[PDB]
Amino acid sequence: MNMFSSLSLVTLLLLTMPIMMMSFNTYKPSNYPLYVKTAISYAFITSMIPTMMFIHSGQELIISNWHWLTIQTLKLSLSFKMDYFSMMFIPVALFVTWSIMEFSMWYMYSDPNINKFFKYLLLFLITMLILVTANNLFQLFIGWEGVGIMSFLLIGWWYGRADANTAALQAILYNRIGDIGFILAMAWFLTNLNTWDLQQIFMLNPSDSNMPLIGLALAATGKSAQFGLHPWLPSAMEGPTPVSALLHSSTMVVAGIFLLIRFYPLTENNKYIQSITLCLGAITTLFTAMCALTQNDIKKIIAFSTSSQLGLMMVTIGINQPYLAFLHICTHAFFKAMLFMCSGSIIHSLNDEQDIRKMGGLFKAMPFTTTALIVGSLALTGMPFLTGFYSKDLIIEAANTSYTNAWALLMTLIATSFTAIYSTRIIFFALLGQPRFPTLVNINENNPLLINSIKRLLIGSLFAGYIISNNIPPTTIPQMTMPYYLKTTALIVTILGFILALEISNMTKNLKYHYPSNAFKFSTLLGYFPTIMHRLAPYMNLSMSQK
Amino acid sequence: DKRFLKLLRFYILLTGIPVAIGITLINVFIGEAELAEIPEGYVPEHWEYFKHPISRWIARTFF
Amino acid sequence: PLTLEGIKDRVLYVLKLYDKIDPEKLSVNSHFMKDLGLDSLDQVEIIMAMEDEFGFEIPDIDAEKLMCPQEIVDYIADKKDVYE
Amino acid sequence: AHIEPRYRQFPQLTRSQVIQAEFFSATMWFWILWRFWHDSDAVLGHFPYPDPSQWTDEELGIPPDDE
Amino acid sequence: GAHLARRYLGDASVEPDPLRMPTFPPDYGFPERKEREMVATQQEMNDAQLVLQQRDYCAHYLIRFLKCKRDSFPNFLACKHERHDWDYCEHLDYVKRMKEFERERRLLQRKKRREQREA
Amino acid sequence: PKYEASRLSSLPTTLDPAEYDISSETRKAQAERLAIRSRLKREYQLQYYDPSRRGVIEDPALVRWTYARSAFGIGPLVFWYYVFKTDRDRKEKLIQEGKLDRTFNISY
Amino acid sequence: KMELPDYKQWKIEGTPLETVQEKLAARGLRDPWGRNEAWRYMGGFANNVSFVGALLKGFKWGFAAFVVAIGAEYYLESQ
Amino acid sequence: YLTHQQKVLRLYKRALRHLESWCIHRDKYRYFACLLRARFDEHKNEKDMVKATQLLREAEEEFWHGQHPQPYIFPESPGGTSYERYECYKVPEWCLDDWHPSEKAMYPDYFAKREQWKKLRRESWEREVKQLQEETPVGGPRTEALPPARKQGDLPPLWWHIVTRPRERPM
Amino acid sequence: SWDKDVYPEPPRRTPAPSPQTSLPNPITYLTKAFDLLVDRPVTLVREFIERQHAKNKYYYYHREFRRVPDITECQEKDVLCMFEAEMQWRRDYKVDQEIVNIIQERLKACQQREGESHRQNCAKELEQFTQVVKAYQDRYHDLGAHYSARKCLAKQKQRMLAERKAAKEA
Amino acid sequence: ITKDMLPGPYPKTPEERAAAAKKYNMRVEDYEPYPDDGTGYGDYPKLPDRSQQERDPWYDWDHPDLRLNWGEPMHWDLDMYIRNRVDTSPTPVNWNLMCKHLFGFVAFMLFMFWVGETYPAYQPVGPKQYPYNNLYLERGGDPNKEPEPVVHYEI
Ligand SMILES: CCCCCCCCCCCCO[C@@H]1O[C@H](CO)[C@@H](O[C@H]2O[C@H](CO)[C@@H](O)[C@H](O)[C@H]2O)[C@H](O)[C@H]1O
Ligand SMILES: CCCCCCCCCCCCO[C@@H]1O[C@H](CO)[C@@H](O[C@H]2O[C@H](CO)[C@@H](O)[C@H](O)[C@H]2O)[C@H](O)[C@H]1O
Ligand SMILES: CCCCCCCCCCCCO[C@@H]1O[C@H](CO)[C@@H](O[C@H]2O[C@H](CO)[C@@H](O)[C@H](O)[C@H]2O)[C@H](O)[C@H]1O
Ligand SMILES: *C(=O)CCCCCCCCCCCCC
Repeated sequence: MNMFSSLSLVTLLLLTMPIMMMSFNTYKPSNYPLYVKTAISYAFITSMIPTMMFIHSGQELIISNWHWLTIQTLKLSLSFKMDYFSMMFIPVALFVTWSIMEFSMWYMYSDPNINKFFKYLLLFLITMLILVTANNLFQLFIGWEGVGIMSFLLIGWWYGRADANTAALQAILYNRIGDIGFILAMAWFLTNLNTWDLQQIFMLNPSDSNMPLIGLALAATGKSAQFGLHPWLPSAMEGPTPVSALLHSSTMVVAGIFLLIRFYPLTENNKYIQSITLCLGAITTLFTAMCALTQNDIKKIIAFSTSSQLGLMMVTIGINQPYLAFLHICTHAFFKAMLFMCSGSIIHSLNDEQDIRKMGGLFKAMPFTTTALIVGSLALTGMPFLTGFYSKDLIIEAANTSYTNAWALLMTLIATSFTAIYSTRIIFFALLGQPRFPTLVNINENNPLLINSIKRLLIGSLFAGYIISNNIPPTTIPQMTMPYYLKTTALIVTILGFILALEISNMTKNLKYHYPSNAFKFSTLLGYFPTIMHRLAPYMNLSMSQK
Repeated sequence: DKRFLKLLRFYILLTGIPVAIGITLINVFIGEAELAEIPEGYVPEHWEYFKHPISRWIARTFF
Repeated sequence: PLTLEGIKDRVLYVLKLYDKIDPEKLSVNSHFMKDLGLDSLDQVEIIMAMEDEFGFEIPDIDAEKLMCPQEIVDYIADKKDVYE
Repeated sequence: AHIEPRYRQFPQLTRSQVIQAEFFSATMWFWILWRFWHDSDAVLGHFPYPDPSQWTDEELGIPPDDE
Repeated sequence: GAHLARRYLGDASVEPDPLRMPTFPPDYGFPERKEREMVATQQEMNDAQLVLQQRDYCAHYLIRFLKCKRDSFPNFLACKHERHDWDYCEHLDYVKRMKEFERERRLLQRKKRREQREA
Repeated sequence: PKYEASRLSSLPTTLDPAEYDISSETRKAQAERLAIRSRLKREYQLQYYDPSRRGVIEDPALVRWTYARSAFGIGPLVFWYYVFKTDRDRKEKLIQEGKLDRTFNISY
Repeated sequence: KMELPDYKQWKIEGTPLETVQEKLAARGLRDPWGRNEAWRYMGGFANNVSFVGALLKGFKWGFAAFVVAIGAEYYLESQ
Repeated sequence: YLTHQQKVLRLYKRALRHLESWCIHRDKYRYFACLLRARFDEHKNEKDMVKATQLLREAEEEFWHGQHPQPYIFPESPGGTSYERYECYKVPEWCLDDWHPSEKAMYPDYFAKREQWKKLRRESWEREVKQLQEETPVGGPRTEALPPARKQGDLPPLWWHIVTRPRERPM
Repeated sequence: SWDKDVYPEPPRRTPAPSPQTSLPNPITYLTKAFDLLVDRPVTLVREFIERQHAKNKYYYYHREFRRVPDITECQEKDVLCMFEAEMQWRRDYKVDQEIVNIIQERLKACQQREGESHRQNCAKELEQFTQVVKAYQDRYHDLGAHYSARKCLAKQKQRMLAERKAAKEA
Repeated sequence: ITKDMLPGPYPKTPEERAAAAKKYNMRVEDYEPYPDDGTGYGDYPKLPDRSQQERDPWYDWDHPDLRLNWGEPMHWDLDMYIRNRVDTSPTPVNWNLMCKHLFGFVAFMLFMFWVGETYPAYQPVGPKQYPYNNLYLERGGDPNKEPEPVVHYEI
């Protein structure tokens, strides 16, 4: 207990030290980025010890070290919940961040504000760990809004570029609309219960939990970019590639799902909320997977891939499998982060070219980036026994055999086929065919920082799902009896997606003119939602404000 | 910009360090008072109802 | 890292792969319409081929005025801050 | 700069990048085949699925119509 | 499955309602039905801190597996047989629920046949 | 298929019939517009390029804009008054008959 | 500082750009920019794997290792 | 504002670029690009200028139907993914005048050359202003074109902010 | 260190290790390193500090407020008596807030401690929390920001009259 | 700046139109005030309702990020039309078709989700069975009140 608690807190304290020593205290500007990378590396090791103790005996702790404020009958203390979800996520987040920081040392090498960039990345991580270890709603709100502000600062990193500022403000706008639901939940729990502490909320276990859970669902919709409040996540591609890797894997986007997982003791008993989260997840996963089918920017395809996966996690919440949704968070972090780093490897070698129509012929020219991209794509598409199969495959079986909305089940299966198609699309246009890029060939991936960072995530995308799934204690009764056509649905629809995608991608080489259907235009322009909404609502609000 | 931050640092640490050292020395060698029952017939001073030596000093000197 | 000679070599290289030009009348001073007898439609394609070669766009207002290989070299050198 | 750029030609490669790329692509396939050899049930099915229409009326306690 | 095509497209009167069933006495057509035996006691499941949804008629196999998983650390592969016994017990449990559905289905069909016969 | 413009989607300049129907009058107007812009450009550049100038080049166009810019109604207030009054009447009535659930409500 | 490869290497013969030239010739047209694209289909870029070939990268060595491993494991079963 | 020729050539380039976005593959683009050129070569010698304008108008309507919803954009072109990426790094040269002398003393050779340019700027200003006065018709300029330097030793009028503009990759 | 009656904890029951493996447990070797590297030096430093505190021992006390007449015994507009009753009522109000806080902390600690069996094993703590919150609500809820002993007494009398009226109705 | 160069009241006679047009650096043909209603525009010109994004990005604007030239009249709603805010650029799909397609998609989905709720998928199994009277005590049931037992049988 004494070693478990001390090491849990030293993991967090260790991460704030590089921020603290920025105030001239043996601060070596020489290699501040290397110093920050080393701190993440040591924080990962110290966080492995409490995790091992939890894997062994299931030991769990609440540390309420500091009493901050008492408002009559409401004590607010700095309290940390070192539980199942914290013990597994923190090591995964630190492992992925360790690779993204080492990748950034090579990717952001020429940036004159390299030090400020690593400070912001480190702050992004600290505010996310405050979020996941928070034991009370107020402490969670600190991390909740902290990650949002760090997204704004990192999305708008290149602040001279007007589109970067617009995308950064867009992220704040959509997330703050979700935060209406967050404060709604806080107000309801304080008034109806008498607490913001997770322990007292679960102990009282209210039955009329429609209002607080709708508020929490609204907060998740904005933060995890579910349908309605989704456009900001693809626009967040304005930021440098390392920001997208951290934003889309182990930070920000999964905080919305994580919030609903933490409140599974309440959603377990609210079938109305399960229906709403199920339907919201199903339309999100289908809609964004459709948008990715026609995108040409390699970062936008992966951004819509994240929204589609976030929709699948939301579906898993709606079928009452919070522990499978958490597992997908952990597995998805490994290969989604790797894919962004592979894309940055391609983008760097083609002098900041991001349009896949100008790539091609890279299969042999970048053998290590190619290997990681194929491994990452296969993990994403649920290739048996890679990291993604150990969550996605179970989620599909659980949904297939659940008492569930049939249309939501169908939309989720189609989105699984679409995952194979837009994955095939990246591989086909990026790696295969003939070079379509300019003539001065600067392709070079022989940088140890690049290889090592990708390599550690490649190993994660192979064995992390197997290792994690074989250590976590069971908290449900998995459904293992079902007909063969329900057991293999995920594999079949994924294979059909590859077969269908290859046929369509091979049709592009034919010497036949190509006209755009209404469906193609719908997919290309993101269902028109950004175009209509980001012109109409700003116009209506701004035009009335002046008068 | 760098000159200001050096000056801000210097003047915070000018008293911040002696205060940091002073607090540690007080905490180590004086320590905190120990709770006790008011002995029968004894009337404590108003500053004797607090525990930390600095808090007692503040109450006695100023309040 | 571009250089003036490096730009000049690549500009001429691309013109030597254009079938409508004889790579014996081609010098840095050849006028696409007065010396090489090319169309204005041909000149548009030459400028597009330079945009592909160097990976950046030459706006239509500036493109119309580039009528010899040396003018192309000067434009690219000026745009990219090449001085030797 | 270890790698000089090339004009209109396939780029120069190092031995390390090619070997490492081959090692991890072969590691991926060994893992997939090794797992399938031991955990094929996770893909195909862990238990037989019964045919409910083959269950007798005696074992479900369905009384005869005329009774 | 096919059973959904029957209820929603065919005749729902002869198809079980998953929320309502069973709608027949547990002893109808069943002379002398033995009760299910629970091996694990309430205190054992309480002390083991099993999740509530796990405290079913297979809990004793789970308790056995959780103990082995704790005693074999760090060997995270050492309790395959115990994990399988729990998995198989749940499989038998599910089949029982599949029989309950089938029994209710045939009984509803039997009720339909009589009503016609009485008509 | 013909393009249909909207407040938030202007007609493309290439599809505008006017841009092809050009007359001496239209060219004359364009020349006058270019002369106005060239005069302002010269006036701005002579100050912008002046080696001895340090400060702001005041733009009267900007000054005219801010001066002009710095120079429903009660319906929303009535609407919200009835939303909150109606809600608070209902809640108050329930509290007085014990119907409202305030079991753990002790913070306000 | 950098020597460009001789510009006479680039020929459309033997590449799909030749196919394009043949199709245009039937219509009486011709492609004057064909040689400018020819480097994309020659010497190093000439052959690229298919999608299936891309997926099965490393399969030969991964499968060879797998056979050894299941041979090594089945042997210990007898022991 | 644009001649008929300039509109035909600007459509030709724009049509080819959008065609490139569709075809993607270079052999496919080369085939269809030559067909597109053959369509522009069909009416190259149209004399009736009423007919030619009608041909251009229809061409632009056909382009609008056939354009790519997401055409390729060069990274540093307007609307590209690198557009204005480096603007935050461009610091105007007048900022160097405010450096502390201890900052200036780290680059003595640079700041010595910078004085020479400032001198060259000061000594040329009067002649640049005079040149523009004596070449500008009464009523002001009709266009924005600037003249060259006509004597030896003169600098082209209003050169400072063109010559000393920030580099495109200032760091 | 604290009163175990005010903040109770049930007896702890940790099971003895029963290792059924041969691989060493890394957590046992990290515990010994922790005790050797982290705990022992920390204990030594504390023992030095406590020796200094022993040399200089001084005491502080918990203030005792004698009881004074309630607002019910104060004559109307008699500020001198009202002042002392009002100040006493405010002290009691603040103490009742901390009583609810104590009972809430008991409840929260029980929830974490009992783990997956908390719904059944924390019934007593939930019941006590439910009763105290009710009593606190009766005393102090709905008084407003300008609360006073007078307004609290008026609320009590309204409740008492209703109860008396309900007793007659039955 | 002087009152003659600042915005004024709505112009009445044509001579005030000519003076207002020259004040705003426009030609008399282009100058057009806002309607002389009660808003309070004065004689400030009404300019095309177009975002700054529609202006040519390659021209050497005095304000490249605003795409404005020094001395050129500013649109009344310029701060709404900056490149960071409302865009009015032509779209490849007509505005009305975009709206119908987008609304049609959302409406169809919401309808199908309603249908999916009314005809939910499920497996052919009976209710899950729990011992000890459906875990009456574990679920927090009152130990002093005796629960009406639930019984489960073998099959
Ligand atoms: C951050 C900088 C702040 C600077 C200001 C704070 C510094 C002042 C520190 C003074 C603290 C002294 O605190 C004082 O310790 C001595 C130790 O015996 C106590 O001493 C007193 O109590 C007991 C018995 O009465 C005996 O020790 C002694 O007979 C008596 O004098 C005092 O009751 C206590 O008040
Ligand atoms: C936030 C910091 C504020 C800065 C304040 C600026 C300095 C103000 C100095 C006020 C000094 C008043 O102090 C004056 O003498 C002593 C303390 O000195 C105090 O008087 C008290 O302290 C003495 C100390 O032996 C004791 O006998 C007894 O507790 C009492 O007489 C009173 O407070 C006041 O009579
Ligand atoms: C998971 C499956 C998802 C399937 C989603 C299917 C529902 C969403 C598509 C609804 C499209 C409805 O479209 C509605 O009718 C036609 C096109 O259909 C549109 O109007 C026009 O469309 C086309 C193109 O101009 C014309 O051929 C048609 O004559 C005309 O009516 C309307 O603007 C729109 O109101
Ligand atoms: C049978 O075993 C149940 C599971 C099969 C899933 C059904 C597929 C989705 C049905 C779509 C119909 C839409 C009506 C809302």
